[PDB]
Amino acid sequence: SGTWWDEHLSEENVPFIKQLVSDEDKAQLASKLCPLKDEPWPIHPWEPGSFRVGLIALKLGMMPLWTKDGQKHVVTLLQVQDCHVLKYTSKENCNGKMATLSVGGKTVSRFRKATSILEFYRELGLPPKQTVKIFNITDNAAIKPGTPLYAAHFRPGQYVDVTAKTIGKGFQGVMKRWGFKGQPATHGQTKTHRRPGAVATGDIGRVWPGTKMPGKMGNIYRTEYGLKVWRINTKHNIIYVNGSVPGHKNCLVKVKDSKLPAYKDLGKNLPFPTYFPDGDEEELPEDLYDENVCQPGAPSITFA
Amino acid sequence: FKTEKEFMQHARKAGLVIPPEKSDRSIHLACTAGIFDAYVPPASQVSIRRIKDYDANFKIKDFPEKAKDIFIEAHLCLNNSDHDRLHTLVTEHCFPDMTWDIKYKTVRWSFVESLEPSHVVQVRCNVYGQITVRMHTRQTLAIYDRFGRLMYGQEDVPKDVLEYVVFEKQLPYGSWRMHTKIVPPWAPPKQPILKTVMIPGPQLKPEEEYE
Amino acid sequence: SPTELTEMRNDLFNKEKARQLSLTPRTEKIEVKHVGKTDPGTVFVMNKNISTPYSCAMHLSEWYCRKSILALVDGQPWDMYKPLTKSCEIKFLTFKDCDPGEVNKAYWRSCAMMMGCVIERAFKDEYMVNLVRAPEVPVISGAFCYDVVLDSKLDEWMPTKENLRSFTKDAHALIYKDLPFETLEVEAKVALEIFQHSKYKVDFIEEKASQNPERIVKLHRIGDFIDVSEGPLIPRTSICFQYEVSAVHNLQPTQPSLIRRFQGVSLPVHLRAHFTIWDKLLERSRK
Amino acid sequence: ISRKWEKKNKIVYPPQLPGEPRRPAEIYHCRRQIKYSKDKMWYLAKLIRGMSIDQALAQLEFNDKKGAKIIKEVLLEAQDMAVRDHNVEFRSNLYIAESTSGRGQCLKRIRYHGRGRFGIMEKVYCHYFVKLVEGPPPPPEPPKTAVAHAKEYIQQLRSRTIVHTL
Amino acid sequence: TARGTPSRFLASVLHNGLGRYVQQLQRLSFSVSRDGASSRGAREFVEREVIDFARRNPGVVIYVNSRPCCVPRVVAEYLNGAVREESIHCKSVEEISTLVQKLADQSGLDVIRIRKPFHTDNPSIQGQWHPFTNKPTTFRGLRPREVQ
Amino acid sequence: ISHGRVFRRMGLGPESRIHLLRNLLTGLVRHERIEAPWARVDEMRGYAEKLIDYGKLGDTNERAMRMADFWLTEKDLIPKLFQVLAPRYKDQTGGYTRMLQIPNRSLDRAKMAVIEYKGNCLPPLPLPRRDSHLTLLNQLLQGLRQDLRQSQ
Amino acid sequence: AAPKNRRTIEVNRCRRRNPQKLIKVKNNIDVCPECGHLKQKHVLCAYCYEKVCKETAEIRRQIGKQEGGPFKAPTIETVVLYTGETPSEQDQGKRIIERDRKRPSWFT
RNA sequence: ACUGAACUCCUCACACCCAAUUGGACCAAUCUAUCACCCUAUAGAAGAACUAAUGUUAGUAUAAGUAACAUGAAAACAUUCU
Ligand SMILES: [Mg+2]
Ligand SMILES: [Mg+2]
Ligand SMILES: [Mg+2]
Ligand SMILES: [Mg+2]
Ligand SMILES: [Mg+2]
Ligand SMILES: [Mg+2]
Ligand SMILES: [Mg+2]
Ligand SMILES: [Mg+2]
Ligand SMILES: [Mg+2]
Ligand SMILES: [Mg+2]
Ligand SMILES: [Mg+2]
Ligand SMILES: [Mg+2]
Ligand SMILES: [Mg+2]
Ligand SMILES: [Mg+2]
Ligand SMILES: [Zn+2]
Repeated sequence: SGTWWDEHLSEENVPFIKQLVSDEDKAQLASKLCPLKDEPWPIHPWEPGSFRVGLIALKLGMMPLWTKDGQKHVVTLLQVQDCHVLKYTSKENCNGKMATLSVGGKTVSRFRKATSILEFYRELGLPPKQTVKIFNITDNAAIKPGTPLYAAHFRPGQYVDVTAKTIGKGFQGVMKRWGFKGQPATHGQTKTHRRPGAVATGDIGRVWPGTKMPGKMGNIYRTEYGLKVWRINTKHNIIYVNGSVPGHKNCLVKVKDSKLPAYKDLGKNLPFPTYFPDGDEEELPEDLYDENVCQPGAPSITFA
Repeated sequence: FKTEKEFMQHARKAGLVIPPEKSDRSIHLACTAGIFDAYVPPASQVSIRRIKDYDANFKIKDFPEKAKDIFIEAHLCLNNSDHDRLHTLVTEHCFPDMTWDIKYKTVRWSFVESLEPSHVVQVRCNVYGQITVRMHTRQTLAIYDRFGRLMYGQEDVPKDVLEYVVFEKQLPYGSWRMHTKIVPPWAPPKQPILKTVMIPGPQLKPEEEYE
Repeated sequence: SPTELTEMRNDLFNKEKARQLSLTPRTEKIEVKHVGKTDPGTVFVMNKNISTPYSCAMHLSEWYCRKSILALVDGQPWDMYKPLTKSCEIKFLTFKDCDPGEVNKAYWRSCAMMMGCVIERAFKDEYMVNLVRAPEVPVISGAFCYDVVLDSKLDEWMPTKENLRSFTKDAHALIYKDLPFETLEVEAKVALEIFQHSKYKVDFIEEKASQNPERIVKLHRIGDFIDVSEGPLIPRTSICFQYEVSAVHNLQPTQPSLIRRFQGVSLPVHLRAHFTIWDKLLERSRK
Repeated sequence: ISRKWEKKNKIVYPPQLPGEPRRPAEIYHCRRQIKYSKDKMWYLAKLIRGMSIDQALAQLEFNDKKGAKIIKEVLLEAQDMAVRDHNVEFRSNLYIAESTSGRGQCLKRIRYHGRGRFGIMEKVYCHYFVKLVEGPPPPPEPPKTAVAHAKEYIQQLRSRTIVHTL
Repeated sequence: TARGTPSRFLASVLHNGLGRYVQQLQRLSFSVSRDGASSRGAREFVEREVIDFARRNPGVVIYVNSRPCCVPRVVAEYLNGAVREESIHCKSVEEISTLVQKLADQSGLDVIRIRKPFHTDNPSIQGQWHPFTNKPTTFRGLRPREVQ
Repeated sequence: ISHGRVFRRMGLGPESRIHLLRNLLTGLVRHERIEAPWARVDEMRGYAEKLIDYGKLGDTNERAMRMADFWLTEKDLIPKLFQVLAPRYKDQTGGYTRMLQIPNRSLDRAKMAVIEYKGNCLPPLPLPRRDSHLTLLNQLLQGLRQDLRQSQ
Repeated sequence: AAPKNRRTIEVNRCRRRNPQKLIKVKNNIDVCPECGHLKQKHVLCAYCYEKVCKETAEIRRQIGKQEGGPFKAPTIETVVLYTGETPSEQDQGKRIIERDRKRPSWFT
């Protein structure tokens, strides 16, 4: 007999358990906000070739943004909701070319996770997270498991790779999926308008692997490359990434620095392990901006 | 169907006009529907002449020893199911009342010696002579399943039974046979069975409630 | 040795269990009526001192064998595996009833008795373990309690977190056996024969015998282990699903010997709790 | 036609010795000519084929198929027979040992197709046979553990001989 | 074929040649019709050569039944309980005299496929090959790439 | 792809899905308890609670009278709407109906349902009660509540 | 397109007997506390609903008598009173359907 | 140098690997003659042998539980509504 958390509770115990575990939801998240007052792992300076952590952000939506050229840029809002560092594996255990942190974001009801997952977040002292992504990392960038990561981990002017599952379009035909031309409408054309034509030739008595056929479109992990961060918003933890991010609204994406070779040395002036707001040295404003973006509140621009 | 009225009321309503036809041959019975005068256990010498008028060689003194050999040989034929041997010792009012419930199960009835000699109690009478004889004997029982597991009575312990077995004789070729067995209302209850029984209550429709 | 104390006590329990069956008057038939909202006015024509309320539940369905836990024989709580005595009226009591009062208490004593079977057989043979009683503490208090007295070697002894996990792994091993609670109503004179080697349990037998206008005391047995109790119990040990010996508390007024109380918390298979609700019933069971 | 399943309830075993464990009851029951197909009945007969009779009546009260309403009429008449005729004391102490479905005598009608052609439509009938054995149901076979796979592999190595020689 | 039919190993009954040779027939049983052309040779076998046969091996006890049968049978029963019932239907006298001497010479084991044409029970005298025959031992038991 | 499409398509068009809910809602105002297929009940259930909001706009509102004139195909239920049902729920701001599951229809094995207007004169449905408060899991959680009330 | 060969019963058994086509065992089934008949979770009891559906069928048969023909839905709230019951203070100005039987244990 | 056939030798036994065609030795079952009598013998006879004709007829498969088929709604099953 399968059970759930709500089955054998009375109507006096249902709103009591709801307010209790949502108090321990906000107790465990508020006891992590000062990671430097704990014992942090040592803070190393940036070196050429070091790679640092990324983020996990909820895609909020898009809004236009203007530069001082007077050119409209579309900009996707990525809010960092309760993102933490969950665990650290060295390169000896990973058997890859780099070491890995594990990062989780957007807290989730504890009543709906497996028992083996609920103990991994009990030894860590956090509520469970929805997506758990794994970032390759060097030995310099290694934060203690359990520290939060904020949106000021990124800075404006920095280029960014964003990975999420695309919008699932179900079983789509071969015209929507692969952009096939189909058949003409009139002049006969009895039962062909949206059908794939020939699949293979006659001599090969089979269909090659990797042949474009009808199937389930979308719902796979895609990554966009080289997305500029136009501004950040330190109060609501918003990243303002240039352009369109894969995935629907309110999906969790995977934000990290760009792997593009043109943007490989551009981590010299970035906060290297992550942004620590316990550091307090030159505390950041409400909004950080790139130099080209017209801030709302600036006067109307003029090209004299 | 359930009754003979409910058949004719359905044969009328279906249109089944079944003709009650006349035949020359009738069902030639050899028993009665039970007992003539129901003896009630706690002068009938007219009925011993009306038995002697057709038989003309019959002694009322000899008959309780004849009544035992009718009773004992009828109950030993239950241990083997010799139905051709029950049909000469047991009338067809008594044969379905001692064989239908015991089909597909084995019985190991055995007679040990009696306590009191049998003696005739009453005699009553296309005419059927009828003799009730009292039996105070000592018997064992062991009734089993299809599967051979014991369901009633232990095999070794002999019990004490008080019996009033009404006998009957058709009066040209029939003999004295068992007809029925009087069970008085003041009799002690029988031996309790080995298993426990559930008895369901009323099977309730959702509109009907339990009062 | 507690090897020879187990073989000695169970033979006298079996001698008394065989003695009660020997007084049975050759399957005398009793007639009990089922009182309840469900399935009303059915009777069970049953044997006298062989039939149990589990045999009454076996006639109706499997649903009354699995879900039902106690038995309200004539408005009095009875075990499901305790033999009936006379013509009466039975209800069957479930954990999910509207008023599971006696069902909660009968489950509360049973995990106390299941705890005491773990305590005697966890210490190695050179250590002396002695059971006192099971205090009738309420369910609201958050843990069932069992007072034990250990040897003088273990006076400054307090178990770690890994010791209580070895207590629970022996308490789930008792659940995996699916052992039935062999109940038997014994007089006070035989009870002092079985519990002669334990002075703390002698005086507890004296409490229940004079509480009772006759000399009858409830005895129970899980498997090869006998214990006194105050009332009814559970049918089996498979009813306990979640189980944890939470904590050990040494009571404060102990001048002659440590009256060392054990704490545990448990829930049935019927009333399972989620991992996060159960973990909060563990930090409250440590008091 | 054959009706051998009806006659299996008339086998009378010899009365048992006390130095022998108690024989469980067997109750063979069937319904013939059910207007339902013999291989749509197999999914309902495979479902209940090891279950106890109270769990079988539970999983058939809530199946949407037509034959589940018919098997539940068969299993209820065979449970009423076991306390009446075949001497089982507990209704709940039964389990389904065999639950199969044969085909029945089927009728033939004419299905008209789109032209002068046609087809021969067969009105399907079926049987449903059950056997209840008195007792608790046996536990389902667990998957053989990694210990039991390792024993069979080592017993297969231990059994091999030098082949095609002395 | 051999994958259809059972098979066995070449054996004897009770080590039939080690101490003494025990004749393995116990009985022969002839059903022979008195009037019938199918047992014409079987009547001449009983008349001529069953008395010469029953003296050549006094361990076989022979029963001539002589009942009205259409097919005359010979039912050879052996010492290990096996029964080989064969027919002598319309056989000449020289063909039953070899059919019966074939029944005397053989043992009661089945005439299924014999796997090996031999049976050694101590096949090895110098010790059967294992991988550590014909392999020299290193000093101190040192396996390769082991320093100490 | 029907992301975000909240309306079931029924009937034989978008017109006939309104005429199907209209006869289902006219029967709900008249009888106050209706059996129907489960997809046709919970599609009606938005219209069954948006209608009582239009009866609480008042009798004399012409925008509310036109909506009750459409959505009630028997014109005797428009007095029952503005003078019985909308006065009955004038305290609460929502949740006028309760939708349950019935065992499936015996004809075609369809997932069935019952809506009813809350607080009617009809016999009560066998509602799914929560677990009682005196059960073992609820008493162990009641002991934890009273302790944590003493943390202040 | 027609089959090029005949599918055998070895191939047919592995298609029509794997657990994708087999009937799944359901675990919803509880016992109704009110009647003891067995119901599912998330579904009302079949027995206890037919209690209501045959008690509502009698009440609606008497509502149809007090109205008389169609289009007689009153603007007055309704109250069902069984035998030996008096209309209370809140039933003043309410339509009363006088039923014949006793007030059941589940009606209140 | 070894491997390597149905060649050749070896132990035993031999009428026992071609199409069409041709020669020969046997024979299942049936009926008849006479025997036989748990199923046969010698002969006489003939509707005298079926892994194959898009063979004929009957049964049952496969494709297949597939293609296809059906009942406007609520209800007091009086009625009303679309
Ligand atoms: Mg086009
Ligand atoms: Mg077209
Ligand atoms: Mg065309
Ligand atoms: Mg067909
Ligand atoms: Mg449709
Ligand atoms: Mg060679
Ligand atoms: Mg040759
Ligand atoms: Mg011939
Ligand atoms: Mg021919
Ligand atoms: Mg043929
Ligand atoms: Mg052919
Ligand atoms: Mg098929
Ligand atoms: Mg297909
Ligand atoms: Mg279709
Ligand atoms: Zn119910």
